[PDB]
This record gives sequence, C-alpha cells and structure tokens, in this order.
Amino acid sequence: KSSAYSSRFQTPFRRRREGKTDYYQRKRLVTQHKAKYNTPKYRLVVRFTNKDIICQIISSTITGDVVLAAAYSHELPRYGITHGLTNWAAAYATGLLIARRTLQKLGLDETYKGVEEVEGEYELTEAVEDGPRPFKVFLDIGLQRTTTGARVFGALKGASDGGLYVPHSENRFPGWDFETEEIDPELLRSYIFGGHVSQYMEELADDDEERFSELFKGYLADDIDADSLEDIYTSAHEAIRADPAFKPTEKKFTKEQYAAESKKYRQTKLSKEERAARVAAKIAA
Amino acid sequence: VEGLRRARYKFPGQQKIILSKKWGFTNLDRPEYLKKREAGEVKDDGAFVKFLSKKGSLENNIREFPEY
Amino acid sequence: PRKVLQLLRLTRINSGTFVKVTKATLELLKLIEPYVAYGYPSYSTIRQL
Amino acid sequence: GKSHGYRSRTRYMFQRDFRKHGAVHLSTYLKVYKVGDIVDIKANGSIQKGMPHKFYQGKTGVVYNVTKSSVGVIINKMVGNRYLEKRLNLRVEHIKHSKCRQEFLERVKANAAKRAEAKAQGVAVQLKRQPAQPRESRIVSTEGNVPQTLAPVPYETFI
Amino acid sequence: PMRDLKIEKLVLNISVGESGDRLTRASKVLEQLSGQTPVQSKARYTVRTFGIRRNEKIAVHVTVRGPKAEEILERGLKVKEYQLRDRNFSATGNFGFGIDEHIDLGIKYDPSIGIFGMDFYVVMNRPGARVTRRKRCKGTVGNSHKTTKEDTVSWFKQKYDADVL
RNA sequence: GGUUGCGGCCAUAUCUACCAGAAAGCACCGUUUCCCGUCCGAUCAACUGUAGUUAAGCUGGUAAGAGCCUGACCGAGUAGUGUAGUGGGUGACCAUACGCGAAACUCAGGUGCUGCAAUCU
RNA sequence: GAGAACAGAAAUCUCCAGUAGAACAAAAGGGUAAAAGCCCCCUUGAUUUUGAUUUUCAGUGUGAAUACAAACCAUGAAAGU
RNA sequence: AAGCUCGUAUCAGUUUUAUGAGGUAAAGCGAAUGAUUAGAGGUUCCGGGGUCUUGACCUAUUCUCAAACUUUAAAUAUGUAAGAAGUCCUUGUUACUUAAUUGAACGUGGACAUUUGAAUGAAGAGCUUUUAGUGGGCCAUUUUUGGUAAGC
Ligand SMILES: [Mg+2]
Ligand SMILES: [Mg+2]
Ligand SMILES: [Mg+2]
Ligand SMILES: [Mg+2]
Repeated sequence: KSSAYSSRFQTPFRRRREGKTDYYQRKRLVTQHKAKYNTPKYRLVVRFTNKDIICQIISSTITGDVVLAAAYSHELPRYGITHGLTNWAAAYATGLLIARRTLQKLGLDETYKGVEEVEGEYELTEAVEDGPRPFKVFLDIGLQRTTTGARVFGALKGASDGGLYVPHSENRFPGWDFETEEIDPELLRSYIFGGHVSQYMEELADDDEERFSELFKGYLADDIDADSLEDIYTSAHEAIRADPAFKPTEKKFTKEQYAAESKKYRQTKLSKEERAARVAAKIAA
Repeated sequence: VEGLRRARYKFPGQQKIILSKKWGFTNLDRPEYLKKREAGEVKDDGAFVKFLSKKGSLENNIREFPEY
Repeated sequence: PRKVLQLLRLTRINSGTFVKVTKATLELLKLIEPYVAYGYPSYSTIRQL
Repeated sequence: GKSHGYRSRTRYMFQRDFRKHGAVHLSTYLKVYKVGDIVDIKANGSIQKGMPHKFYQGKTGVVYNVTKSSVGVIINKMVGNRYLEKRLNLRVEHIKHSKCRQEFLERVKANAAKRAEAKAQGVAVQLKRQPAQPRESRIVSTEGNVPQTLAPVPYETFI
Repeated sequence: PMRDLKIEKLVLNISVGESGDRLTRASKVLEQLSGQTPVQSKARYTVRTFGIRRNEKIAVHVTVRGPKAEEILERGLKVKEYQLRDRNFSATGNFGFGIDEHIDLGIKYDPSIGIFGMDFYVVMNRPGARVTRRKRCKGTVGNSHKTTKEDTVSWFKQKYDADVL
C-alpha cells in the first residue's frame, strides 16, 4: 500500500472493525425520547456462541453500558439440564431464568408471575389494573439473521413467559407456516420441551446404531432415554421459578494469584535503550 | 555570467545575477556536500542524487549505499 | 477609537484624565495611540494639576 | 440571474471534517437537554433533517422546548436596527452543550465555599475577579548568568 | 495437521453465444451431469459484435460441492489424460480447464440435445476458510495458511498420478 | 494479569512482514430427522460438545518499518496581517513605528486507553 | 492483477487487492459502505383535521422546508421509521 | 414635535476573562484532484519498427502552478456567558412521563446582601402616538471586478 493511501484512510469504529456491533441498529435501539430525559431503555441481549448461551439486561450510559442482570446457559446444570446447553429448549430455560432473576431484584416478582401452564400460546404480559406496569425490555439479536424457528426467539419466548413485557409477534416462532396467518400451539409446545430432539433420538436409534452411539453418548452413559427429557425440562422450569437468584461459582484462587500466573506467559515490550542496541549490533554484524 | 547578462535585455524590469553558494542544483552548501560525499551518503540517479537518512528499514538502507 | 475616547472622558483636544494600569485598560490605550500622549505622572505633576 | 437558495454558499460550511465522515457516535444521542440550557449550533452535513439555516451556524441560544428527537432554541437576530427573537426546531445532532457557562457555575460554587469559610473568621471576603496586574519589583542575579553581548549581523545572500 | 488441501467447490460454466432454445438445451445436460438445477447469467452490457445485448441471458453455469464434485472431476480428467500445462494454475492456488464435447464423459448423444463444451474450474482451500465467509467477526486468512500455486501443483501431483508440462 | 458478552472515545487502535501463546474462554471443526434458506447445509437454520486441531481467526511481541499521535526558543518572531505618517520610490513596490502571529521543514518521544457483568493458575 | 474449449482489448465463470477512484432521473456543490448504492419481499404516510416555526422579508404574500399535537394506516421479531 | 411611566437603573459602535463558530491571506504538491520540466532504475505469450530502438505503464526522485484544487491554516471582523428573574436545603400539585413518587414543569417553607460576583463610562432610563423632507448622489485611504487605459 502506498503512503498516500494510508495517510488518507479513515479507520472505522473498533467494534465495527472487529465485526460485533451494528451501529445502524444500535442507534435506534438505544436512542430515547428526549422528553423522557434520563429514562433508561433496557435491551434483552441474547448472544449464541458455541456450547454457550448468554442473556443480559443492559442499559446505556456515556461511560459505557451497564448490566442489570445476566444469565448463562452453563449455569443450568444446577437446575437439572446438563445436556444440550445450546439447543432451542436451552434458550427457553435461559430466557426464563433471566426474566425471573430480573423481576426478583427489582421487587416485582410477586406481581406478574407469568405463565405456569405453557402450551405454545402467543400472549403478552398484560398490566394489572391499579398497579405498577410490567418491566419492559426490547429484544437485541445483534448480527443474528431473523428466521422463523431460530433459537434467539426461543429465549424471547421464555423471557416473555417469565413475566417480563417484551413486544413481539408470533410469525417467527416454530410452527408458523407462511401459507396461513396463524400459529400452531402444539408444534411450538413440542420445541419448548425438546420435542424435536426426542423424535430424532427415537428415529436415529431405529435407523443406525453407530451414529446413535457417536451422538447422544452422554445420554446413554447417564441413563436418559428419549421420553425422559420431557420431565427434566418441566422440573428445570419449576426449579428456576423457586430460586432464580444468582450464585457465583466459588473461586479456587484469588485474583492476585491469577495475575501472577498470567504475567509469566506474557511477553513484555523493550526499552528505547535496548532498541538502539539491537540496531547498533545489527549494523556491526 | 556574461550569458545571463545578455538575457537581461529581453526581460522587463530589474534582475540580479547572484553566485550561489550551493553545489550545483542541490540544496546543500559547498562544504556540506563534500562531507556527505566523502562519507558515502550520496548515490547518483540520472542527473541528480539520492541521500541516506537515519530512518527506514536497515535491510533497505544496507543494499543501497554499500560503502557506508 | 472614537468610542474609547468617550469612555476615557476625552471629548476635546488638550483634555486629560488619570487611568489605572491593568490588562483591561492597556488594550484601550493601544486603540487610541495615534490620538493621545500619555506617560507616568510624578507627585509634583499630580499636585499642581 | 442571481441564485439565493436555502443552502447557497454552504460548500465548505456543511462539509464533514477530514477523516471524520460516516455515522454519528452514540454520545450525541445520549445527552439530555432541558428547558433553560445554553446550547451552540453546528450543523452536521450527514443529517439532512432538522438542519439549521446557514445564518445560525456558530450561534448560541437557549432551549425553550423539548420534543421526541429535537429541541427548540431561542436566537436573537439583528434585523435592521433592532433584534428579533427566532425560534428554531433542530435535531439533537446539530447542537451540543455550551461550555461558556459550565465553568461559570464552578465559580459560583467556589464563591459560596470561600464566602462560608470566611463568614466565621475574616471580614472582606473579596469574591471579585481582577484583571492582570503590573508586575512587582524583583532582583535578577548574574551568578552563572553573566549577560552576553549581541550585535546586528551583516547582510548575506545564502541563496 | 489441519492444513490439508481440499476442494472447496467445482463450477461448470457453459458460455452460450445467445439465448432461446440454444441456451436451455445446453442447460439440460447440467441437470443430470451434476444432479443439480443450474442457473443462468445475463450479459452485463451490449457490444453489437459478439451478438449479445444487455440482460440477454447468454450463459448458464452450476457449482457443486462435496465428494460428488470429486467424481465429476475424475470423469473430467480422463479427457485431458491427467495432463495439464504449467499454466491453468492461478497464483491464488486454483486451477481449471475446458473441454470441447460433453458426450465423452458418458453422456448419450441425444440429437435433440446436441454437442456442447464445458469449462471446469476448481477452487482449493484449507479448513478454517469459514472466517472469510461468516457474517460475524469476518476476517482474513494468514499468509502461511493461504494456498499458493506451487502447493496446488504439488498437491495435484501426489494424487491422480498426473504430470504438469 | 489472561479470556468472553455489551460498550465509550474512534489509528497511540490502522497497514506490511515475521515470531510466540500455560489455563480457561473463543474459534475452527463433526452431523442433516426436525424449523428454516440456497444452483450448492459454502453463507443462513437446526442437532451433538461427541470424532479432532491450535493450522487459521484471535491476543501479545519484534522492525534505524509505512502511517498516525504528541511536543520542541527546529524552522520563525520568518510569511501574512490590524493601526500610523505632508515616510522612500517615476512606477512596480518597499522600509520604519505600535500590536497580533502561521504552514511546510527539522528533531525528539510515543504505538491504545478505559466503563459494566461473568469466568480462569 | 492472476486463471478457464471456441473466447480475441471488451461475452461468461473463479480467486486476490480495492476509503469509494462506482452508483444515487437532471446542472453543480454537499452527503452516504453490514448504506442513502445493488437485488429481493411487503405496501400506499404522495392520507385526514387545523395551528406553530425557518428561508426570501416590510418580519406582507407566494413557493419550498422544519418540529410537534389529534386521528387513521404501512412496514419490521422489535426498538423504531 | 407632543409628551407619558419612573429614577438608581440597566444599558454601551469599548476592553478583559472563559467558551464557540469560519476556510480568506499565507502555505502545500517526494498529501488527494487537475496542470507541468527533466532524466534514472524496472516491467510485455498483451503497441509498433528492428534482433533491439521508440512509445506505454510501475517504483524511487526532480523543476514549476490553480477565482470556480486542498491536508494544515492566521490577522481583522463575529455568537454567548460573567448572578436576586441567582445558588443551596427540605417537600406540595398534575389527566404528562417512569417497572416504581421515577422524572419533567411550576410552587410552599428555610438560609445566603450589595468587593452581590471582571474593567471603563453612563447630559438618567424605559415607552408611546403622530407627521415633514428624502428615495438622481459624489470623493479619498485600504480591499476588490470588467477593461490596454480613462477625471471610465
Ligand atoms: Mg437489522
Ligand atoms: Mg491622516
Ligand atoms: Mg469561500
Ligand atoms: Mg494564495
């Protein structure tokens, strides 16, 4: 590249260069009605990595974003779910966890209990007459592409069922066919309790056995068949609604102990004196 | 000097003839150019010269100016 | 310069006033420099005036 | 004929800064403006909506109205031999808070603190600013600083 | 250990002079030769020399992936007798070649179809090329991980037992 | 101190060529019954975390590196400019008096900082 | 720039580089890159009721434009527009 | 011209302090765009004569420029602020706003006097009605367009 090209080049924002933040979408998500002054706008941040799901409630400030509550799919094993921490049903459980956890912290857990008879029915969190309105958050999917049946709307369904008020439509949930303008509650209910995974286990086992051993090997070791994950998801939902408070994992070592270990494997910069010595030595070579 | 004197009659206004203290068409003084040339910092390209600086990669400043 | 002369109460030729020396007043004097003569008074000059 | 369009003679005024094109940073949209705040106007060329006229570029006013994405600013304009008040509906991208008075509020706070601490002990609180004063007397030493004589240089060409 | 060369895709291109029955007839063979419905391309502009105009639907092509592309490549290398020139290899690690008739691959003559040539082009890469294709955190391949002309030629010699002019 | 999610300022952060990376994380990677999307499960979607790899991404370091940033009685009080004279000069223009004051150039130093939450020898 | 039968400087296909050197009905100047450009999907807000404001200015009219209020709609998972 | 309401009150063809806006002078072209002199080192299965030249490009340089070019960028002019219609504490109203007495706006009650918030000046400040003449201009310094120039 020429010197003129580099001098006149304008670098994008750091988050844009890394490819994580869509600033066109962020502006419309964060900007608040100026006649509401310092009223925060809360986003439901749902991000999917490999073998992990992250849900956060985030408001914006000049210094930086502030987290109100967080939930991770890797914390599910304390509620009953230990296999498939990234599937559609895992997103629903993580969405339910963040909804109950946020309401308890604010003090609105007795009001707006949500729904405990889930059957795949599309419904919003209605406000109670003569009382506080439900806590409102907006779904933030980031760079995820909007497709019907995607996992990101699964976390949306769980958070809405947990008592939070999230505005959404039903045409992106599994069970919606574009031919007609309605949703199928039975198919949606199947995905909530891992119906799509149970049917595969039944069909895969009856087709071939080397694949059913390569996949779902953890289920065979821990003695879970294809008609038992229905109950453990139900048990996990009840357990989440019992104690949704966050408990941090106990730290084996302190932070300063961690720092000493990491500094050993970190390479350090050189001084200006030793940079000149290398040049002088290289000239004499 | 006489050649430039004859050219003055073709120009309106006043012009002066000055003996420059630089070496040819370079921007270096007469004794300063001698110092750089004897130190091997001057290389001829066409009708002009290229100089050696203390900046840039050594692998590019070593192949050029081998004497230095 | 005409405005500054009015603010220093110098509205006719051969009129004089005392001025305290600060940064706010030294910039005033530079604007009226080609129209006035000024300097540092002594005790005798002040007494006789 | 002559041309007097809305954005005439604004070739350079509404340009973006060098290597500063593109989207607007989010801190512009996060600032809070209230009625009575003092703001200054600087049009952003990439936002064509809510754009002030070129006359108000570089002017300072007071907010009188707050709307969804815009504020209302009061501007005094000199027309003929009098000043008239002008009301502008401007989006928040074209304004910012004025620092001409945020520092003044600091002096107000500092005056009260010095007024209170002197209320119990010392008279003549002396809470007024003063301009630069003439220097006082001082002594200059020549120890290691003996004056060196300078002279004007002769004329030379060095072309 | 995880930088082994592999075939990303195999695209077959048939550049037809014009549109109409001629183009769709050439599209028929790609339907059963690759088992996939091909796509057609329209001319960018108008020349009035080659006989084409803007959006004239002049060409047809189709790309295939997986082991099926290798089977088609094997059947396409019999025409060249495992012999390619020093050229046909790009500096980016890709190679391709063209043939004059399609019946030699085993296609029945079918006078209702006719005779057409084809262009074969193969794109080579290494595992980890998703980083350039994924939507989020899109990046670039490191220099040592890139495919060069020499590596592709050497890879092309170790298998197929072929030679390069 | 390392890593991840969401950020703020938006190159001291970019670009080129090399080298190094324990743990966790991230990633590449495996599969196509189901929702979904394609000429092509490459992109997009779903399923498994199982079969594998730190090769790449990623992070850090190296370079009399390019660029960028900061500073300097470096250039320079130079160029320019407000005000003044019945100043110079045929003119073009220039000098002086009271004030303000550059850019290029030269040289030196620097090469991201930081907010919220979670996690790890 | 490097590659592929007819195929050549310009037909179609592939890869690499590419801060916009393209495009955005028109004159010119601004502005714009996961867009304001290209392609695809759905639509009629190019709607209803009357006020305030900016430019030309006498602070008259006309033209054009800006920000809201009260309705009714379009689009999107949504914030929004 | 007639006055009217008031009289220490705020004002000012001015400076200072603090904080904005601008793209002219100058400067720049081994920085973008557009002009422009000279060679040098490379590059062609891809210009054309000839068995090696002339053009084309690319790389590092070189001379000279721009009212309708520009990274940088003055001087002079120019916006706002420097308090009682202010600051601080506590808590009243609402159909607006907030997940929420959360916020927004306007208030009750309490405290802080004129070195009460830079300089200088202030033939007093503020305000209203009505009507005359005028609506051919010209000259000088500086900036500046057309024109060879002009008492143009
Ligand atoms: Mg979007
Ligand atoms: Mg005079
Ligand atoms: Mg101009
Ligand atoms: Mg100039």
